[PDB]
Amino acid sequence: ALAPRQVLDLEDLVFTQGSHFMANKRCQLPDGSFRRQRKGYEEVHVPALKPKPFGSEEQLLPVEKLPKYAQAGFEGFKTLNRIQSKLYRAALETDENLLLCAPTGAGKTNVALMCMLREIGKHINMDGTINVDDFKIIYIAPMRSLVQEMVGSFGKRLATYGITVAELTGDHQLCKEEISATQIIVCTPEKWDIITRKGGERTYTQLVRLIILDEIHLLHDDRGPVLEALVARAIRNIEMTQEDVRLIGLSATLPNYEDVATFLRVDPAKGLFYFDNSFRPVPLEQTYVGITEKKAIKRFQIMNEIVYEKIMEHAGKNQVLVFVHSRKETGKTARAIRDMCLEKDTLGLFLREGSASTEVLRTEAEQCKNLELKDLLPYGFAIHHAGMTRVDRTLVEDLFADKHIQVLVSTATLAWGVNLPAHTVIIKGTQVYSPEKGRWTELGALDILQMLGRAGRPQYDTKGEGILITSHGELQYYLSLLNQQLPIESQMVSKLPDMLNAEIVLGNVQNAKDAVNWLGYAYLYIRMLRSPTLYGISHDDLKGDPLLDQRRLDLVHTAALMLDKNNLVKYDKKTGNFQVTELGRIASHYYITNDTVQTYNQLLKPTLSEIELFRVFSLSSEFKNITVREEEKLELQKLLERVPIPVKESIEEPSAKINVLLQAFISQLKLEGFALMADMVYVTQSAGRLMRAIFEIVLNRGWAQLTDKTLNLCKMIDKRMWQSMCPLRQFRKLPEEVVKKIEKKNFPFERLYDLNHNEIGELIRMPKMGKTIHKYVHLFPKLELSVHLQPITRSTLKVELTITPDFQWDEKVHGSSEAFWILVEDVDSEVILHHEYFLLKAKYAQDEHLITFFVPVFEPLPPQYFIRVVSDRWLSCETQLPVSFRHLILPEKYPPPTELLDLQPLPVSALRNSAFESLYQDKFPFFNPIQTQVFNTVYNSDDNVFVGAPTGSGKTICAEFAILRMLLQSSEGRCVYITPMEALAEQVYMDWYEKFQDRLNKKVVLLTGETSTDLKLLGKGNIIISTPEKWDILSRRWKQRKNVQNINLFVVDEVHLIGGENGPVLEVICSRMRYISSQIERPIRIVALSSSLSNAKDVAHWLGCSATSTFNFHPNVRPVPLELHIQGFNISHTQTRLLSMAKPVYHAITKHSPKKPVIVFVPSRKQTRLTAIDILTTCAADIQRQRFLHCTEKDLIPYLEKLSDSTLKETLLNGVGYLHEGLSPMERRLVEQLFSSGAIQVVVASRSLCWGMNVAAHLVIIMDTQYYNGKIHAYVDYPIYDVLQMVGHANRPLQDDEGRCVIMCQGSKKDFFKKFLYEPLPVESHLDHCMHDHFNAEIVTKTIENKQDAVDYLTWTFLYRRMTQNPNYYNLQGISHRHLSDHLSELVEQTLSDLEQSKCISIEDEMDVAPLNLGMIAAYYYINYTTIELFSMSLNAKTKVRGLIEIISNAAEYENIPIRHHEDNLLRQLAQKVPHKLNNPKFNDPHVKTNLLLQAHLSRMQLSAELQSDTEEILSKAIRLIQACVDVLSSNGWLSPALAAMELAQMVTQAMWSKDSYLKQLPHFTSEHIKRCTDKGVESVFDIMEMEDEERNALLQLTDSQIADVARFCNRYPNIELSYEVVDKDSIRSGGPVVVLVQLEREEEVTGPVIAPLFPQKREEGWWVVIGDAKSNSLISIKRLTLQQKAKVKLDFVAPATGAHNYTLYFMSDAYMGCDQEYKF
Amino acid sequence: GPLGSMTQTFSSKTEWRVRAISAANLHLRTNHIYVSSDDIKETGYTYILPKNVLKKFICISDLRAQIAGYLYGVSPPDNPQVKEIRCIVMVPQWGTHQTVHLPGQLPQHEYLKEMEPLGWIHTQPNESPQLSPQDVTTHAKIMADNPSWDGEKTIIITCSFTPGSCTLTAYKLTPSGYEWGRQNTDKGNNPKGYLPSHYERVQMLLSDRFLGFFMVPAQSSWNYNFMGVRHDPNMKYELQLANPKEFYHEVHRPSHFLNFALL
Ligand SMILES: Nc1ccc(S(N)(=O)=O)cc1
Ligand SMILES: Nc1ccc(S(N)(=O)=O)cc1
Repeated sequence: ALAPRQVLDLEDLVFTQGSHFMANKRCQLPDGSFRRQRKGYEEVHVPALKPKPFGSEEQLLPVEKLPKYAQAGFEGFKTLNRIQSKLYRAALETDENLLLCAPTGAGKTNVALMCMLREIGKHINMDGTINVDDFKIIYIAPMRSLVQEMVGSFGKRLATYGITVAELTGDHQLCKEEISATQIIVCTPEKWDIITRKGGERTYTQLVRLIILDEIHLLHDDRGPVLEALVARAIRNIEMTQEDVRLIGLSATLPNYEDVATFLRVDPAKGLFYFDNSFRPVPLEQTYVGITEKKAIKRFQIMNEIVYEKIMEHAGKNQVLVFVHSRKETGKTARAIRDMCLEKDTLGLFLREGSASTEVLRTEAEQCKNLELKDLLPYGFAIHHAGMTRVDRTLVEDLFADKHIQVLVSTATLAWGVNLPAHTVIIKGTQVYSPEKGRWTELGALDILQMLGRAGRPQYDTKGEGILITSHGELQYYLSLLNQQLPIESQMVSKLPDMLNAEIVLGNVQNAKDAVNWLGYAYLYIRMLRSPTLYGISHDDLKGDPLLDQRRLDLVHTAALMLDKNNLVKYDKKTGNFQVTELGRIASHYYITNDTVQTYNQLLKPTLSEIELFRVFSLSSEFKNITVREEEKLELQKLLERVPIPVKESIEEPSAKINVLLQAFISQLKLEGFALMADMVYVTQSAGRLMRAIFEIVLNRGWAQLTDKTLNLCKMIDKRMWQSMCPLRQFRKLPEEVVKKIEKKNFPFERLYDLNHNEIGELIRMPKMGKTIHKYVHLFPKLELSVHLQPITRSTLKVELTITPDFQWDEKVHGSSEAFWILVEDVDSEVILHHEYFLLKAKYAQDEHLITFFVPVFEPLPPQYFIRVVSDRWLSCETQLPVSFRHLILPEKYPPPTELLDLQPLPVSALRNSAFESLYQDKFPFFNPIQTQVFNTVYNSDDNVFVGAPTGSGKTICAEFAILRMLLQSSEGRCVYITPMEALAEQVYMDWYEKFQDRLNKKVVLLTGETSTDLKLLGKGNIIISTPEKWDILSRRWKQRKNVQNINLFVVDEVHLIGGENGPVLEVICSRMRYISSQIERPIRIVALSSSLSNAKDVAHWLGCSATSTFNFHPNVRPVPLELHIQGFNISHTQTRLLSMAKPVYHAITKHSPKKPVIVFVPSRKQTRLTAIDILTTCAADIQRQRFLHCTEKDLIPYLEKLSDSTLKETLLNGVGYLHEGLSPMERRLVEQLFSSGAIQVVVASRSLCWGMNVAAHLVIIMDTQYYNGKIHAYVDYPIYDVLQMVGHANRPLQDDEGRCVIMCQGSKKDFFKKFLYEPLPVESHLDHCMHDHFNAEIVTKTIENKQDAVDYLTWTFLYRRMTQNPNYYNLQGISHRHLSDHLSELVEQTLSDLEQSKCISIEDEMDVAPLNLGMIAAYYYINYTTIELFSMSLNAKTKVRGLIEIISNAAEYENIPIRHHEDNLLRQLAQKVPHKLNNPKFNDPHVKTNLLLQAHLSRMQLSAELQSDTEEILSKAIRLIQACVDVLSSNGWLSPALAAMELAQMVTQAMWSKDSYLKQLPHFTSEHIKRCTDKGVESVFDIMEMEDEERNALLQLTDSQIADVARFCNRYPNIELSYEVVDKDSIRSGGPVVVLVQLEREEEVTGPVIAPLFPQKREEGWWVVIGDAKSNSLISIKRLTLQQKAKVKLDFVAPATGAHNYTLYFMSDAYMGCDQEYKF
Repeated sequence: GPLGSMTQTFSSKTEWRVRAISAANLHLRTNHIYVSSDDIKETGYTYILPKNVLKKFICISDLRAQIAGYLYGVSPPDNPQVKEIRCIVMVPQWGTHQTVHLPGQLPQHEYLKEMEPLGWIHTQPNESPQLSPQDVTTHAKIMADNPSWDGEKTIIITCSFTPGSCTLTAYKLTPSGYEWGRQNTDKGNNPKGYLPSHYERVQMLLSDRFLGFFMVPAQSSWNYNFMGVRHDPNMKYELQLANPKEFYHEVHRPSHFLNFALL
């Protein structure tokens, strides 16, 4: 931002000639060159050079002296060539960026091979295998045909390594699948540019470690600025990542290579190699013919004459390869030459008489179907161009390599894509028609180099002969290019606006200073410094501006003002800032020039017909040089008055010709003008992505008609047909004659669906085509649709769309996915109320798919909406479902809130109790207005209470009032407090411990999830804090647990969460507490706390609160007033929308909370750091800097050095913290405490911590409202409950007069938030989707004994009340008592049916139900019945520990395990030697993540903080899954797997594999100590106890504290003597009772819970006594027990005979290894 | 006299393309819709036309060839003298500048059974003081064939293209006009027996208060003006709940696409 700038004229700086610009003024030819003269043309001959004799005496390096990993890439070679030998050390033994300049064909791509081999070597295990998923290599090649040849040869040289090499293709979604399996991507510059422009989520660009840039002299072409963009973006991104990327450039030998090397960051001393043109494999004797005739007729005569004479000097002696520059010209000149040979009786020199080649030619000509090839092949002449068959071209190539064709005329394609050298090459004219330039122009330098490179066959000739024929006034140019003297310049200025916009859209450039920095990496910059005169800079200008700071600022300023004039960028001229826009993003991502999107933005309207659509397209700036030539005007006219879309403009306008050319391309018309055909190819090559940009523009604006016409036109462009044609044409395998027979039959396509093969063949009048057409008809994509309409309010409607595929899949036709758009359109089909992408995967082609979305609705209701599902690629492939509202039942309008009454603020003295008042009187003097209004009811009555009010209303004090009241009534009274989140429960536990244990000396406990721990906790404590599931496991057994009945008070917090993802367990336990209260004739008081609810009255009725005790406050009554602002951002690409939020975040801080604390919620871990850094960046370039730090820099240095994240130290220094799941809890505490104290003013938090954050703020900003789910690979909306929790953080009652929140959201969400944050919230039950495990538990406990009981059960729920109030939501159609009865009956029926099929229950007389074994196991261990079913279906009488790990890791309890991190692939590759292995691997599946983290646990492998918390959650359920397996095995009598699962319980407890040292349990033992103890032979924990104390001290080699930890474990280790007696042993009697009484005695009484540090939960010792027999593997009896000092236990069995049997007895731990006992009897 | 010195060659200049460019711009007229209000008495019914289906009807029309929709609706809950138009049904049709050509079969669908037929609406190239004798004959013959068309309840709405806009006037038949239109076979401009007392204006208002909807044919589209052969006064057709494509949409003129492709 240096103000005295100036606006440049980019067009006047441009090198107009492109690759034809000649910067050098003088031209010097090799010694021995000479000119000859002839009439109207001069000749220059340049002799072949001699090879430079070896000066460095460097012998060729034998493949054997390479590093051995690299030798397989050189299989079948003896030694590298001279170039590769001089390059070997740099390529293979360093990572140094390189630039190799050598004449085309000297070995450069074998040098690139060596570089790729170095990269491959970096990833070679000890197994010899390669970590093929650990990296990517990009090979950038200028021409597509070259790309394909490189894919073939690189894949073939690297096959022996297991490396995939592949071409990057056009499809955007399904191809990235393969791109994940490709280690080497070969693509053009423009494709890598488009790929790294989109950026985004799930990018493999992070893996790229090596980029090869082949033919880097393209820098000089008009395409060159792509390479500049790529390299600048790559080097800046290396800096933004600190992850290196090797750059290799391969160049011809041309001047300025020292500057190219500067631009690649090549050290000249180490990475620059220049081989002059004497290193050409075959020496080149060059001939340049420059024609002076300016008359076109005479000039082309002269050209054919020079060609003929030159050919005659090689006829019979050498093959001649003539490059011409159109497709028709190959045949035209082959025929010219052949005719002049026959007119001069010379055709006999090419083929000798009687040659076998003459006959091979006659034969292949007669077999060939190319008429030109037929006419020419007998004479030894051939043609070769892209318009020929692959078999025809392969014929020509093989017959030319075979020395049969003696004259081959060809296009550039053959020179780039095929390998075929000829002794003689003739370039016939250097003129080419460029549609982009709209005119004739000189050939590109790359094309010339390549073509002349094809002269001289490498091992068959001793010299090539290149003959270039051109205009006389071009001789110097071509003489420079082929003799090392045409300097490489930068063409960047011509592309500066577009290129710059890409860096703005990517976030890499946010202002003009960034842009100046970015331009500092351009090759343009290096040339401007080295040669200012060429680039419009005077030498005085440079000496005054030595770094070209001002010049770059002026260029960036010019480009920015252009982009700003075209509405792609918002450019603040004062600050220099750049604001991205949606049009800018679409321009970058569809590779469209910035003028074109300005035109689109200016002309597109919702009312556009096809007519204006085609015109708008025809006006694109890609086509600005197209002209209507006089000689086209007749053919154009013939088409203009026949095209099916009318054209308003005269054919004198370029726009009318472009329009007609599109319409003819779609109708597949063959044109006649050559100008017309080449223009049509150019115009349609880009129509698809331009039209796909229109599509995205008009779809995201909601324009329904134009979205239809535009997607349609994309598909007609891609399929080359109109809508009006038989969609059967889209199966290429279907013969066209048949489809045209049918199109003539004219009947509607759809009726073919209702006929079988026979009636098909009848209607067609072709009978065999009957069955073939039937098959294709049912391969055509087709979806069936249905809706469940679910009213949310009277103006918001949830829709569940069910998509049922109705076609046969066939990977030949459909691939592996098929894509669709779901469009929800209003009454008039004018507005897209909602849209989304939908991908049908081959995996799921037969499954129904469910889509849910919200649409607005109004009163009077509109008649209908429409749901369209239309194929993204198939024409005529669509289904529309009318959604009528004639029977929509809306919920009643919601009531007025409870009046907030203006009471005098309630003093703490109201509690009339000094001990009670000591809780609050330090904090504040008065309760707030909500606490003050509900106090009398909470404190002075026992009425059930509902309090609804925003988060931050102080509702937890309202719960405290009821607890205090209870404490006065019952000195040992019990209150259970349920909150739905564990982090909430832990905060409440600390605060209520302090208030009620430390102060009031009651007992406060937090339930843990361990049932016996929790039963003792529930017994002794007066305040029991729990999450729902922990209370569910407990209170299911209420009939037998007096402490669950003798509950005085039941408080449930955040009860609005019944309507959210985990709401059913919360609804069930609340319904249960109501039902127990009605049973026990001594009611349990209930207090429900909620956010503001529109249907609060329904919750209160369900929980039995009267109207006078239902406080229904709405958001306007928050005691700290809330100012909420909702900013919509109209950007549909997530990464770009977050970028556009970046400065608004900073601006919101300075507007709404410039001095007071700020919390910024962001959607992911990565974004926290990025946004902290960006807030600091914006602060620095602002006038207020470091304004967020309030502690002095030196006060928090002790704080800082305690953290490991160094970026967190840096940003904390400048006043900005951040929080995410990946920080160690101490780091979180450090940051949270620096925030609470005021040291730092801003904290950037991850969304996923919004429930366990222990700090508050003046201002909360929510930066976007979506997050990426890696399991379903898509963005998910924040649950509204999370948003209300976030907004609730902007609330500080003791410090602020107000709270402020800004929600930044995608624009299509603004209305929804305004509806559901300003008004109270409607909540529904989703219990009808989660009934099975609760029904199962109730059948276990006999609360449900029949189906009638199951209906009566449902009447206690919130589900049942909401079915009356909102029937359409629960798929009811009326609220009558019999409707409700029928619906409940069917729900019950479906659920008991599922239970009974799963063998969890029984159904006798289709009426009575009863628990089965499996159902009791599911209920006891609180395990999903589907998990237990799967356990029964997977476990066998022979299953092992690997089987057990597989089985339990596939349980339903692990499907919701968090997914993202990709080191899972790394642990999976370490699973080559992970102890237990099974079969296939997936990387996305949560079950595989749990299996991996389990094997990581038994092998003590340290993981990410994130993966660590994941392992902890897995271990939170593993023990009960293992016990369920144990019960499943013992019920099936299988002994071996049961004991293996008891061992697996031991293993997961102590983190230990099957056979390790038991000494691995002892604290502070490493591998060496186990070796030492085994060496002395102790091997046992009891042996460590037996050692003499000093002897073991001398053995351990251990600290004193460490020896004491060993001792604490050895004292708590189980030391149990058992004694068993068989009662009545004397009388063995078959079939009768065998009572075995076993006693257990503990040498030293238990001194606490289990010692198992590596296990998260605190356990208690558990034992099983087994009596199974080993020979038969029959598990006979078993009894589970907890053991204190001493205990007795009974085992029941029924004898098999009076045969004096033999049994083994097992005493098995669930927690320790080594202490298991075996006896016999 | 130049047979040989001056030679020129005819180049096609087809008319449907000029009419297609013209019909692309019909949407401009929907922001300038006017209703005649010369009828004064309110003794007849009041007909309320929702603007949404009016505007769509205008947008799908042609400037020369007439199009027609069937009107269905009901009286508001407490006001039997008001007829709300709730649905416009588009049936396979073709037309000229003076008339429309419909099938003999009236709309038949489950969704219409709770509504009553209110007559029809049609576009017209020019505003006229009187109801056409083609229109009187069309309405009268429909009534003679379909007794559900009460002559005192069914109307003809005419939608005339006035410069920059659209004028709507509503009529009904009188008994005399019914009995004349029934027997009328000369459908020139002035047939024998035609009279101004054969029709009368009925009051008609445009509303934004509720929305109408469309029904269209289930298998074909409605426009047969490029296929007039395949249209037969006895053609039978079903209906679906969906919005009609516009006059020159590709599905109405598939031959223009296939025949250009053949060239
Ligand atoms: N964002 C980004 C990622 C990777 C690359 S790459 N393939 O050039 O190193 C460039 C930009
Ligand atoms: N023009 C526009 C583009 C995108 C969006 S949004 N809110 O879907 O991303 C809104 C308007």
